[PDB]
Amino acid sequence: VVDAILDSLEYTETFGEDTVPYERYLTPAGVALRQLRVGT
Amino acid sequence: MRDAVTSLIKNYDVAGRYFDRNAIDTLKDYFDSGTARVQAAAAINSNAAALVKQAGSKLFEELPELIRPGGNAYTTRRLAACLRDMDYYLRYATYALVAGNTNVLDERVLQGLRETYNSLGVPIGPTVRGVQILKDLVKEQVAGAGIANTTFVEEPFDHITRELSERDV
Amino acid sequence: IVTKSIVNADAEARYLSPGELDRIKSFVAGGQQRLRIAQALTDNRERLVKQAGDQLFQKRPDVVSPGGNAYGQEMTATCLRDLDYYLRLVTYGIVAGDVTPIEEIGVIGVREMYKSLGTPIEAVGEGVRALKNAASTLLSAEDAAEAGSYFDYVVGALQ
Amino acid sequence: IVTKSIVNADAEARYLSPGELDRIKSFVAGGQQRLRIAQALTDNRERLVKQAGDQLFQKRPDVVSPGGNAYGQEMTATCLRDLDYYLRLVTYGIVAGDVTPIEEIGVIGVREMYKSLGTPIEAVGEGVRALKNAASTLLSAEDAAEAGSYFDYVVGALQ
Amino acid sequence: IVTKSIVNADAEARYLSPGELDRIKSFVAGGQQRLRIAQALTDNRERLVKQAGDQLFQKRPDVVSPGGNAYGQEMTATCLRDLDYYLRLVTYGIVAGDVTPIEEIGVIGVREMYKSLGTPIEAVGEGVRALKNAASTLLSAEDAAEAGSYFDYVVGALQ
Amino acid sequence: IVTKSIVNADAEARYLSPGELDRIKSFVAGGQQRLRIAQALTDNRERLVKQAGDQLFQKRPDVVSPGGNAYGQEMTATCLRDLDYYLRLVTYGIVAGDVTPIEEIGVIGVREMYKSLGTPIEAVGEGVRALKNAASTLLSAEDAAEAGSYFDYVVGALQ
Amino acid sequence: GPGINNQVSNPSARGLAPGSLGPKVFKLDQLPGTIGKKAAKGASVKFSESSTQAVIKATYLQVFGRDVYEGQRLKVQEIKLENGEISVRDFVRALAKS
Amino acid sequence: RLFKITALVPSLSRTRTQRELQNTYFTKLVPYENWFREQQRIQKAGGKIIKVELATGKQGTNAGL
Amino acid sequence: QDAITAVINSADVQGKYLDTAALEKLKAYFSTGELRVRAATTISANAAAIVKEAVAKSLLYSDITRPGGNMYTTRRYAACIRDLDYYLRYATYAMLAGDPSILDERVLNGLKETYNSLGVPVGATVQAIQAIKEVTASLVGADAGKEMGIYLDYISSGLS
Amino acid sequence: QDAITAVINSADVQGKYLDTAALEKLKAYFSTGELRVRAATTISANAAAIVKEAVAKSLLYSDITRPGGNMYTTRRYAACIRDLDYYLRYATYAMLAGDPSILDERVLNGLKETYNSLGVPVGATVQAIQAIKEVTASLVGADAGKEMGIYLDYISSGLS
Amino acid sequence: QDAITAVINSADVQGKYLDTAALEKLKAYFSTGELRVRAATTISANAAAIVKEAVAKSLLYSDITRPGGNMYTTRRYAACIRDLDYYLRYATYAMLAGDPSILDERVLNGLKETYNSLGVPVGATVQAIQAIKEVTASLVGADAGKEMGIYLDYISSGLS
Ligand SMILES: *[C@H](C)[C@H]1/C(=C/c2[nH]c(/C=C3N=C(/C=C4\NC(=O)C(CC)=C4C)C(C)=C\3CCC(=O)O)c(CCC(=O)O)c2C)NC(=O)[C@@H]1C
Ligand SMILES: *[C@H](C)[C@H]1/C(=C/c2[nH]c(/C=C3N=C(/C=C4\NC(=O)C(CC)=C4C)C(C)=C\3CCC(=O)O)c(CCC(=O)O)c2C)NC(=O)[C@@H]1C
Ligand SMILES: CCC1=C(C)/C(=C/C2=NC(=C\c3[nH]c(/C=C4\NC(=O)[C@H](C)[C@H]4CC)c(C)c3CCC(=O)O)/C(CCC(=O)O)=C2C)NC1=O
Ligand SMILES: CCC1=C(C)/C(=C/C2=NC(=C\c3[nH]c(/C=C4\NC(=O)[C@H](C)[C@H]4CC)c(C)c3CCC(=O)O)/C(CCC(=O)O)=C2C)NC1=O
Ligand SMILES: CCC1=C(C)/C(=C/C2=NC(=C\c3[nH]c(/C=C4\NC(=O)[C@H](C)[C@H]4CC)c(C)c3CCC(=O)O)/C(CCC(=O)O)=C2C)NC1=O
Ligand SMILES: CCC1=C(C)/C(=C/C2=NC(=C\c3[nH]c(/C=C4\NC(=O)[C@H](C)[C@H]4CC)c(C)c3CCC(=O)O)/C(CCC(=O)O)=C2C)NC1=O
Ligand SMILES: CCC1=C(C)/C(=C/C2=NC(=C\c3[nH]c(/C=C4\NC(=O)[C@H](C)[C@H]4CC)c(C)c3CCC(=O)O)/C(CCC(=O)O)=C2C)NC1=O
Ligand SMILES: CCC1=C(C)/C(=C/C2=NC(=C\c3[nH]c(/C=C4\NC(=O)[C@H](C)[C@H]4CC)c(C)c3CCC(=O)O)/C(CCC(=O)O)=C2C)NC1=O
Ligand SMILES: CCC1=C(C)/C(=C/C2=NC(=C\c3[nH]c(/C=C4\NC(=O)[C@H](C)[C@H]4CC)c(C)c3CCC(=O)O)/C(CCC(=O)O)=C2C)NC1=O
Ligand SMILES: CCC1=C(C)/C(=C/C2=NC(=C\c3[nH]c(/C=C4\NC(=O)[C@H](C)[C@H]4CC)c(C)c3CCC(=O)O)/C(CCC(=O)O)=C2C)NC1=O
Repeated sequence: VVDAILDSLEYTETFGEDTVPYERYLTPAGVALRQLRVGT
Repeated sequence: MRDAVTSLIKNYDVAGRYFDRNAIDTLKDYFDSGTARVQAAAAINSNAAALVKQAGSKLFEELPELIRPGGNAYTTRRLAACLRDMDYYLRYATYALVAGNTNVLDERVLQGLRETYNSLGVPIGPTVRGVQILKDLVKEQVAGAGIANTTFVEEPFDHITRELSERDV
Repeated sequence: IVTKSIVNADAEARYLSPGELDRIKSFVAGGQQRLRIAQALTDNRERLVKQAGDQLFQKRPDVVSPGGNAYGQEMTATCLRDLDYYLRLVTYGIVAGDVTPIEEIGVIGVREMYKSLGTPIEAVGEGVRALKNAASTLLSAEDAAEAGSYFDYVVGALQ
Repeated sequence: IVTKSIVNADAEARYLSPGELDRIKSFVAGGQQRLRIAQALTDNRERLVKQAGDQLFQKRPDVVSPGGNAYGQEMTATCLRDLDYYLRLVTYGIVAGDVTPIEEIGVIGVREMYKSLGTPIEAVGEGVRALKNAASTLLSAEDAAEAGSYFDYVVGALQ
Repeated sequence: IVTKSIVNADAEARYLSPGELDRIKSFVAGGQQRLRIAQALTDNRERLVKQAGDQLFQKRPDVVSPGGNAYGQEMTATCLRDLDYYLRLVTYGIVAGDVTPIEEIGVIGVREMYKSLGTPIEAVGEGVRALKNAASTLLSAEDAAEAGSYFDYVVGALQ
Repeated sequence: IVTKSIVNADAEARYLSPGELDRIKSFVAGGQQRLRIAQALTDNRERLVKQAGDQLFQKRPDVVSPGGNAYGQEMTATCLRDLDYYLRLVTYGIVAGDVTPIEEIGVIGVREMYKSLGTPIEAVGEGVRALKNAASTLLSAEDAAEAGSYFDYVVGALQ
Repeated sequence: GPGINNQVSNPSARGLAPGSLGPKVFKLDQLPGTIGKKAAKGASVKFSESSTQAVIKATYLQVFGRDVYEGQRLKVQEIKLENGEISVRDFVRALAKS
Repeated sequence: RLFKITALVPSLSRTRTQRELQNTYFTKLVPYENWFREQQRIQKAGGKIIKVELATGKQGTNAGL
Repeated sequence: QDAITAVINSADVQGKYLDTAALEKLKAYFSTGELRVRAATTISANAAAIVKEAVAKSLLYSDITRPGGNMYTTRRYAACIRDLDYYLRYATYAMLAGDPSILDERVLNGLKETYNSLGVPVGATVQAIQAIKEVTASLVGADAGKEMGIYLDYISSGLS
Repeated sequence: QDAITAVINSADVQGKYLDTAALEKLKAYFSTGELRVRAATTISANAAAIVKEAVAKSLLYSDITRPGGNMYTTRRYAACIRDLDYYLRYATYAMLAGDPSILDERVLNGLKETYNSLGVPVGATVQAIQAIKEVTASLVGADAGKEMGIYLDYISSGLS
Repeated sequence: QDAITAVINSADVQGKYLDTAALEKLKAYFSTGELRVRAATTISANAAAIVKEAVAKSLLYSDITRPGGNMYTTRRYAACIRDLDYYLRYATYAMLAGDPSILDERVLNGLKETYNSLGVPVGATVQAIQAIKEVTASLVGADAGKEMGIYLDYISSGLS
């Protein structure tokens, strides 16, 4: 599973060979709890 | 539950605008189709109880295992339940015939159908198979008493099919 | 073939490029020949399953042999039912014009199914080859070419 | 269209699709008409380039203004040579069916280039639009739709 | 086009020759495409007058210049109203199938009218050319050809 | 500039390195000059929009020309309102010390907005250059340098 | 990140910047141990290495989510990445198989 | 078991304002299992492979790698 | 899914062969495919003009593009143009397929979740899709504008 | 790269357009492309049978498949099957492109050093590729068979 | 006469029915009529521009427009423009008919008589028709410019 995630094209083309991975997308509920709270 | 005239009202209400020419065009379509729809529904209503019996007969002609050991229409206790489900599909198909939509079949029949049928071990393939024995017979009965074009009789059984459908494409 | 171009242009943010519209218009033109080929394969099904079982059991007698899977009347009936299924999927692929609705139902997980059923896949490929030969004898030249197209896809898929 | 189809089926693990093989068949069938369009554009190189450049200088007199880049005989000759280069790449794209020859010869790094040359991008784009209009007037009608849509890619990709 | 054949066979003492009946039957067949083209040019009129004024005042700035006729908001509104009139007559000629009901209202005495109004006729021809270009961008290929037909007649007539 | 160092040290698991604390202390020291520069650009806004429209419409007359976008009083008022917006974002970037709260509101999606509005982006860049020239005339040397900093960022961003 | 380069939108803008809305990325640059050509190798400070150790910190930070405890750092792959052979994606692969 | 690779991969996308000098030209140790797909990635990106060398393994070892 | 694939699926889950009603459905689809393809071509012609005319009809010069509105920031204006281009493109795909299942599978799946998470106004989106529908029904004609408006109203009804 | 892109690149280095010599090359490529498509189908039919017949003709019952050979171990035998499967697949790609440079850039870049470092024999691979060439020439036909054999011999010459 | 009418006449004066060679001639005419009509449309577009460019190429700034020349008087310049417009218009008619008989019947009948009566220079007229032919062959393309130049060279050859 790990070998197939890093074997894929959507890893090598976006991240590259020398970039530490980083969060690029979030779920809609995941942004509902993040941004919409008492201090936006 | 939305009628063929009330579904236009919902579609035009969410935009907040008035009636235009196109909605009046489809209302003219529905209003000259209604006199034929009422006659087709009366013809199906008249001979409905025998339609259920012949639908059971041809359904057991098709797949023998339905009335065999490892089947679901084995005893009369399990046969009367399959025949009243034939009764239900014909009843809500006549409801969708006078309404002119498929929203009655969506909202009252198809919405919890997978849950009961997977819950009780009831198959789905022979159910839609029986639905279409019903609609072949109903097409014959509508073509008997007058009405020439029978596609509006043809559509609600197929909509019930396409949602009871275990989609593999 | 319309779903193919639609998801193809849908992965991109662009519309359907008009060369794809040309291929859809050409498929729309050829649809009548597709429907006639599918009906000709439709009405003559039991002949094709008979001649396919003929040529297969003449070619590979181990399914007939008791160590093989298709031994006895019940197992040989299941075998000809499998050939009937594959002929049905070939007619679906003939109408659809592209091999997606036949691969989705008959190809995409067939190797592990036939492995955990005990049957060899090469005998199934020879059975679809026999179906292709019988349909080539049944149809005209331009029809047998276009049927042997999708039959050829199934034979390549089962191997 | 063969290179793009092959690399698209290369990104996946699978072969070329029946849809894509229909695309290649339709491209082969239209290839002779595309060679005819390339024949007309090759033989009309001079007057198309001169009419498009003079239409550009009618629309945009800033380049041939003495504060502009294309001031002088040599600079305006290089202007017409740039329009010649872009018409050549348009003919390559009409023949290939892809825009990958147009792209990797003349599109991919042109903004940084014309930024470092001091040349405005929009006047290049207006000149290629003038080429589109001129070659649209020369050719047959839906043939001009074909040529002008590759011209349209070049125009939209320059800006 | 029916009045054309009727007065054509009416100058003679003969009836309508059945080749003329064939051309009337073919025009009757193509009338649905004619009506769709006319409605598509109908509903999008203000876009076409906007882009025509755009391309004209970019092409010829002397009407904008105070020595020219279309100087000021009132005169430029009269100018775009003239372009609206010519688009309307082009839709009439698209429906009628032959250029008689558009030449009868817009062509037959236009040179002396525009001469005694002070406006140049070549700028009006360039305006109808801009209308043809904008409608060519608005329509499909077989529709833009058949619209550029009558637009081409007006452009040839104003010169 | 504090959010920049905070998310910069926040991607790492380390604290804020004290060189970043030195740059925050130096920005805290220069904040008074930043506030005076921002107030001087604040109170004199309509002069800057007037001279920017002056220098732009002297430089590029096509927005004035009826084929361009800023034709008429309403469109030219929208044009000067856009220049007012960009001056406001420049004052925000002058206070914040780093170009994040101005790029977040004016830069990050401006090319597709101005493309689907029809306006050219180079004329907007020339307008911000005119704003930079007028503010360079309005301020002292060390103030005009530090204002032309962020004005220079906007001019590079719009291209 | 910026809205306009949504992957569903621009399949031609996948290797772009994350902008200033997104989190801050880490490129391994200035690999420590390449100190010029001319014979030397007797320095002390060597400012590049202090910036390369932070990439090793952020790799644990994004794959594990937190920093790992002191007894469970993978020192073998750490010094193998600092040596120069194993790369960052190779280090992520060898970290996710721990 | 471990391959010593050395390859260059050019940039056929838009030009990048950061280096990728470690990413264009590199020399790295790759395990034997990952080397086939990692080579195939360089095969995909159109880059030249200059130098392949077995670092650890011995040829013709049937057991124990 | 297609209309062809939906007909094949509805015939398949019963184990039914292709009866005459399914052949009627497929032949009606093969009749309507002409204007389907022509409509898809002319919508692919000038999609940017349709989106521009739709925002000029519905969204422009309101409070939405004023400060405080959801389209004030220029990245939010670009995101608005992107969403409208998505609605038009997927409505073109659903028009050429003749089946709205791709709208349910690719657009309308988690869209109300996203639009209530971001605070995107839903009614202004519905009015923008309505203006899109009016512009493309004017541009393509009434006969294909009906089928375009069916899937655009499907997006509008599922959004609400 | 194709034959088309090779023609375009040759004309682009010259700096001229595509006149009649390049156009005649393109007409030639189109005329052979029909049978190239038919050969691609008939090769993708039974690629597994082609590799099976090739290894049964050439590699089996020899010293390399015996204990003490390169193909003794089960993982080594599977690597042999997948390498011959590759050579067939990339020769199919180079046949359809009409151009061997994509094939060269794909496999002949590093397979020489890889077969050097692993100790894989070269001549047994050349014999196996020749057996693939004979099997595909017997299966497909004469002229498409020799079109396949041109790129298979290109692979076999690149490994040697 | 037409090409159709010439084929019918040649079949008629023998009493012959329409044999296969005449059907080949008519089918070739029905193939070429597409570009015939398109060429006639774009020549009818800008005939005045063609005549202006032709006199600017050949006749202007010579001694012919100087005093003593035949185009000095302004009525003679207008007559020159009229004659060139006649040559272009009747060449358009002969191109669309596909038969040069209307040139022989309506233009070339008594034209050398008139041009030797008035003292009109013949060689300058031939060079002006040549410049007309070059301008319209550039404007229409080579493929229809060949057929336009055939009838313009027919006028030039009959004039000499
Ligand atoms: C008639 C003299 C003999 C006979 C005939 C018969 N039965 C059927 C059909 C059915 N019989 C059943 C039976 C049962 N259900 C039960 O729960 C039990 C309790 C153990 C019994 C016996 C059912 C469910 C059917 C319908 C399905 C089927 O075909 O089996 C038929 C067919 C009638 C028709 O054509 O519709 C006939 C001719 N049974 C007798 O009692 C007599 C000995
Ligand atoms: C007959 C064609 C098939 C079949 C049917 C079968 N059904 C049941 C039991 C139930 N069916 C329903 C169905 C509905 N309830 C609804 O409200 C609606 C919409 C109006 C439908 C379609 C329900 C609720 C039951 C449970 C019994 C109850 O009504 O309380 C059985 C009995 C299962 C058992 O073993 O007890 C059977 C046999 N079976 C077949 O084989 C045919 C395919
Ligand atoms: C439409 C998609 C589809 C496929 C492909 C399919 C295959 C399929 N083949 C089966 C059995 C079988 N299939 C075969 C096959 C063969 N006889 C041979 O010797 C040859 C190898 C081959 C055919 C010529 C045999 C012999 C059995 C019975 C095996 C058993 O009972 O264990 C079974 C289990 C019994 C059944 O429920 O029918 C399935 C599900 N089913 C499907 O719905
Ligand atoms: C095949 C792809 C390709 C392109 C596009 C290309 C352009 C190109 N344009 C150049 C110069 C130039 N290009 C222009 C262009 C223009 N004048 C304007 O204002 C217009 C906007 C534009 C006309 C389209 C001018 C004025 C120069 C001369 C500038 C100088 O000499 O500094 C030069 C440097 C001199 C030369 O080598 O000719 C190159 C290389 N080269 C290429 O290989
Ligand atoms: C449907 C048949 C029809 C035609 C053709 C027509 C022409 C027409 N054009 C007019 C004026 C005008 N026409 C133009 C024309 C132009 N602006 C320019 O620079 C260009 C040369 C050209 C258009 C792009 C101008 C500038 C005026 C105002 C002139 C004046 O006020 O003296 C007027 C007088 C004012 C009026 O009553 O509208 C008429 C009658 N009217 C008709 O009913
Ligand atoms: C603070 C961030 C921000 C930006 C950048 C912004 C741009 C912006 N410019 C607009 C229009 C416009 N923008 C211009 C621009 C120009 N005139 C020209 O010729 C030059 C090219 C350029 C300025 C010198 C014009 C002419 C219009 C009106 C265009 C139209 O009505 O279609 C509009 C639509 C009308 C409106 O609601 O104001 C927006 C939203 N809005 C914002 O909130
Ligand atoms: C294919 C189906 C599909 C849709 C529709 C989709 C929408 C979508 N719209 C978004 C934002 C947005 N969407 C809108 C749109 C609007 N707000 C308004 O005021 C108007 C009513 C409406 C435009 C008509 C705006 C303004 C944002 C910006 C919010 C922000 O990024 O700060 C986002 C957040 C991230 C991003 O744009 O890149 C998503 C995912 N994704 C999808 O996959
Ligand atoms: C920041 C430190 C640093 C530098 C300098 C660097 C350079 C560098 N230059 C490259 C290519 C290149 N470099 C050049 C350079 C030139 N061509 C000539 O004729 C001249 C002699 C010279 C220009 C003055 C060219 C033409 C290419 C592309 C060659 C190709 O198409 O593959 C590449 C390959 C990827 C690419 O950018 O396309 C790198 C990594 N990388 C770095 O990290
Ligand atoms: C797609 C282009 C491409 C090719 C061709 C390729 C080949 C390739 N073949 C390999 C090994 C191998 N290759 C062979 C091949 C053979 N042994 C023999 O005796 C014969 C001469 C020949 C079979 C016909 C064997 C036996 C191994 C494994 C040797 C070992 O145990 O290390 C390896 C090392 C990793 C592995 O797969 O185990 C690669 C990368 N890689 C690629 O990217
Ligand atoms: C449809 C075929 C046709 C032709 C060609 C034709 C020609 C023709 N050209 C004439 C005069 C003329 N023709 C020319 C033409 C020329 N002289 C030159 O120097 C140039 C070489 C050449 C122009 C290209 C001139 C200058 C006159 C004026 C003589 C005069 O009226 O005093 C006249 C005397 C009366 C009149 O123009 O109204 C006739 C009849 N009539 C026809 O029916």
